[PDB]
Amino acid sequence: QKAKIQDSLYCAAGAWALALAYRRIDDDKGRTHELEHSAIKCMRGILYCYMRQADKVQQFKQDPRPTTCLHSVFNVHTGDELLSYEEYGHLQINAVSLYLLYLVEMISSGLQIIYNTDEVSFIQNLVFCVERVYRVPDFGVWERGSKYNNGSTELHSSSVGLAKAALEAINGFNLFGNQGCSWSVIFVDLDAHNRNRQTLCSLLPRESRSHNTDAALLPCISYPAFALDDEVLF
Amino acid sequence: SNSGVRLDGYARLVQQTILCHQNPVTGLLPASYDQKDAWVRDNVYSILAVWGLGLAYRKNADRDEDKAKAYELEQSVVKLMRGLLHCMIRQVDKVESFKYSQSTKDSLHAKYNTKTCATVVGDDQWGHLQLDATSVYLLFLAQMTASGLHIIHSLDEVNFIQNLVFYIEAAYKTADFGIWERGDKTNQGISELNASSVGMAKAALEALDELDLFGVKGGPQSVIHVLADEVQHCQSILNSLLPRASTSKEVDASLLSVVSFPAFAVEDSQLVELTKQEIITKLQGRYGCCRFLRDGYKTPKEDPNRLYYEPAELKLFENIECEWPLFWTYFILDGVFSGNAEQVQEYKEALEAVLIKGKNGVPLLPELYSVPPDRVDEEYQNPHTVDRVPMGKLPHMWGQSLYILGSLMAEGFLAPGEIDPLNRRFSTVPKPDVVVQVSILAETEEIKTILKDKGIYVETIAEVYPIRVQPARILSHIYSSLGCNNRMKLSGRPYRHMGVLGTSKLYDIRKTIFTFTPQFIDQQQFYLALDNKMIVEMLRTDLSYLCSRWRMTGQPTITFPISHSMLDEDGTSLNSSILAALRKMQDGYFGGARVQTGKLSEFLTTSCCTHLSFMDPDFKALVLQLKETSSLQEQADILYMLYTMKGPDWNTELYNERSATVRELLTELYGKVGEIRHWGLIRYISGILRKKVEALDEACTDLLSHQKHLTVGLPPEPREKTISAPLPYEALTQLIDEASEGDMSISILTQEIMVYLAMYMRTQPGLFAEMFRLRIGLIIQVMATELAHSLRCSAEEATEGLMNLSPSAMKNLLHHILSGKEQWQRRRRLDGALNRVPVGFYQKVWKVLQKCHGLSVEGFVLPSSTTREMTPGEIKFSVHVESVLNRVPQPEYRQLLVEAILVLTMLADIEIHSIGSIIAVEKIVHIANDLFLQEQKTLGADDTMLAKDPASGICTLLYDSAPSGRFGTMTYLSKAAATYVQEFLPHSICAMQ
Repeated sequence: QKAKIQDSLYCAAGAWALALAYRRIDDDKGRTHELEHSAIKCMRGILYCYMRQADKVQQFKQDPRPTTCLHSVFNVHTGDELLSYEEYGHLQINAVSLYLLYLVEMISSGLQIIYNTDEVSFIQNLVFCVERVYRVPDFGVWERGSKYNNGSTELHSSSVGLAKAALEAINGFNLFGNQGCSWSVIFVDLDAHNRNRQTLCSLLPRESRSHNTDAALLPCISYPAFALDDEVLF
Repeated sequence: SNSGVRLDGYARLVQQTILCHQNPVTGLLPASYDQKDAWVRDNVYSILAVWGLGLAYRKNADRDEDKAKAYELEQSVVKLMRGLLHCMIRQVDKVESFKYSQSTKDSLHAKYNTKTCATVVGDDQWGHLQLDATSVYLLFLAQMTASGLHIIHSLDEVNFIQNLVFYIEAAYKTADFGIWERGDKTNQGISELNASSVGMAKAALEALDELDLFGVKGGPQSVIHVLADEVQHCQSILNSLLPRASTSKEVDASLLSVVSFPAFAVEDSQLVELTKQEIITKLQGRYGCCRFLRDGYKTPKEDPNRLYYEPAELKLFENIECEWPLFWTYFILDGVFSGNAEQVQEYKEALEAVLIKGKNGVPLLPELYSVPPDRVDEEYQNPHTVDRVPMGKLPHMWGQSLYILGSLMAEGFLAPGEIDPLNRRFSTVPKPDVVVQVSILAETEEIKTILKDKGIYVETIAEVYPIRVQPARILSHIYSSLGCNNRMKLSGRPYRHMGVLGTSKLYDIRKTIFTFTPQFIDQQQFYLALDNKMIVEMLRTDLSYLCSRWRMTGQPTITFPISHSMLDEDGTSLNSSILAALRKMQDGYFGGARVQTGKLSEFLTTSCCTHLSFMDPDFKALVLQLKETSSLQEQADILYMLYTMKGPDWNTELYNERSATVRELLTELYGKVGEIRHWGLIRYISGILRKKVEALDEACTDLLSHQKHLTVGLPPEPREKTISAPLPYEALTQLIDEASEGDMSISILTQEIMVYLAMYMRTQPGLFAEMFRLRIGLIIQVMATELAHSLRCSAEEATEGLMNLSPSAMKNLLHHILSGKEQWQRRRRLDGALNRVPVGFYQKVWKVLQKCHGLSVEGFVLPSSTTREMTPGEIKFSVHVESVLNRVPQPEYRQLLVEAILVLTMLADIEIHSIGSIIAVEKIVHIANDLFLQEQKTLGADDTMLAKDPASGICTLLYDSAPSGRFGTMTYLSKAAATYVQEFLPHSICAMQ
């Protein structure tokens, strides 16, 4: 019954890419729309699972701690929480950053994901939570926490890079697409992005305090993120 | 612009009233008040105002603000639609379980919770069966999809929609709790058929006939296929069930939602006008129209904290019913839609007064108005005079949304063609005519040569290689594999028979044209097709039925194969009846349709073609005796005995080279008998193979549609449970089997006779008038006695003769006995056996019970207190009076008590007084018999014709006497009634007029 968020996001990416590839044909026999849906439905399911926890977002805004963080594993059949904080931690911001960046990518390519203004407000508060990534530690993408695996959290380069990319994409972007007005945009504080960049540009050669190098840095400096405008450092 | 200001004001009103409770994450609004529960129907009706506002805003494009507002409204509607779709998807197991054996415990819950989309009420504390809610859901989903909105999204959702369509297609033969979720007037945990349900289900099926749910970009794999037989059956049940509300309700205000803008599921505009006049006369008030007569909702009595009201509602709810302005809004919608302008103005003026202001001077529509407890007697004595007070949910989402939509349409900002892109407004346009095309095919070369010799030009089965002809069972198996999913555990459409309207249209499978013969002609399914006269007449009926409705687009096509079974005894020429029929078809007229004979290729140019995209790639001594015995009837008896003792499926080992089971031998015997056309053992073989007449449930429901009761077998007291509600095919088959018991022929005879009455009712609904209950066993005994009297033979000889007749012979004899045509005692016997009573008999009985303390029928008693519980138009009256009057097992005595009650009612009409005592019909008829005997003795009659009934003590001459005349039984009955009245009067007479 467990279901991760990153895997669903990547499956939606594959479906969207296949739909885009099929878009080159005029007579699709009703196939491009199906994959475009599949992407829409995956994004909407992730959004609904996140919206089911609003008090968690409110607590994250005030005192960001692993005990007051959004869950990362939900039920695959009912969209319910499955594992408590004492067995998984659930402190993963890379999934949220990837979700925001991918939502930006799909809307820019042309899609209809966000319906009401309440969803816009929730996305804005999610961006508010993400703006303070550069101070809180996280368990990382590998959900172990560190090499020692003793339930300890530490700052990770990949997470910071993904958050910086998401903030760069969500800056001034219109969530309503072409059919949008001036009251459907997302505002981003510049000082948070500057702090994230300052925190990234100095710890980038390594992965973390306990990791000299990690394979998880590859998505941070490749296709999904592209958050390293340094060339030589890359 | 002024129009922009008005649109902004309407949008502000909508946001302040409905959209403020959007309930994000899920998108399902609460049903007002402190309920915290979501209703599918309520939310669907509430979203109508938002959809209309979005449609109006979309027209004023080219501006960022207006485009954003329209986009937001459309996306809110889509979010609500998706939330509801997820809610219904949560119960795929329940839907799949309901798909087989329709029961109240297998249907999805009508009450759904708020966010997190869970179930708030279990399966036994509420009525979780409301076809109206899911039906209006489907209809409005189709309407919005046709408008341009994208709601249905995946192939899995398409399969779920197809499964739910299959689930809802059986609404015309199932009991429902209704829109009010309370069944009939008395809850008592009962449900009954409702016109609204079936009509709106028919409309939903019609709307989704060929809709592409993916929009213009959809392909052949994202379409919904709905058959036309269910739609026509629903139209039929609506036509035959709309002189009133339902079986128990004389009139219901929700009937407007069938004959108005909601779903426009009605024809014969005169019926619509009559229904509107009736509801206006019987329901309209000073603050709207009441839901229905005798309703106890929101009353100052009957313990509001209670359920399952006991039957004591003679006056407690009469003339004090609450009134709902929602039906007033429905009236304004109906007026503003079709062609009316002054009606809209007058109804808006009436409705503006009953409106109650809210916060910041916002209009609000109260749920209902209730009568104050103090002013109850004044309202009872002076109806519609007292003043009511607001009550219920003050911000009624349904009524407010309907009123907003009506105001928007009346103001001209919206057009009738926007909310109805499917053009359902013209459903009342008369249909000019339809031409049906038929094709005659020959199986072999000899048949084709024979028809060529007789001046008939045809084409054989071969030489038409691109076209294939298959039986309708193959087509049934084809449609059984529609909407099948393994991940969702969906079994697809259940196997069912296919009518004429399904096999008529052409089908394209694997780029090949497929035509299918009509289902009836299958000789293996049943032996009804053996008789040629039966064949010609039900072909006439089939042609009539096809040419009557033909609601499907395109021309029809009928393929007729001429088999080897209707040839003459010599097997060299066609029969007279089939030859006359084909000559009539060649002349362009048969039955009540115009027909043009031609080739299949010629008809292929224009016809109804459907593409199925979903199929793209001592025992040995007994055996020896059976083998060697003559007298094929004895052979059938031996086969029966071996099957029942030890031959259910065990091989008989009759042959040595190949082992053939008992079923194979039975089939071979049936085939051998079919060529000799000897009706001596066909019945036993049919009973042993347990063949059941196709569409038995359809016959049951069309018989029960006209407020009739059915009964199987000869009646004893314990068994023969009456049938009052439609039941599935399995339950019906089990009931007829248990009624027939070990006879095994009573079952098949009952099936044949009942399908015969079902066929006759549609053709002539005049012979069954003034019937209330049909008892199959009694009419069986009646025709057996008639055959015995005609042949002057024994009961056994009568039974064998009855079995030996042809199906056309049974139809002719039942038609004859139904007309009651061809002594006086015999006629009285037939009348009593079929319980024939005059139409006004029930009003007469009700008046007599009102004017008398009771009636004694030589056993038990019928109290007069039942007149307050009960009404003349109630079927409860029918069942109670019939049960009271059938205690005497003598048809003759039954007719005697009918005429005695009639003369008693005439006397009570003559005399203006109160009897104030119990009157016995038995004493009256005994006194009349004694008077007749005395008159006969005085006149000079001797003892031989002064006979006595061995079981009733009534002279035979009394039965043989005509009802009218100087010496008729009527005068003696009136004299006896007058003597009884004088005996029960204070030594005088009180008869004046």
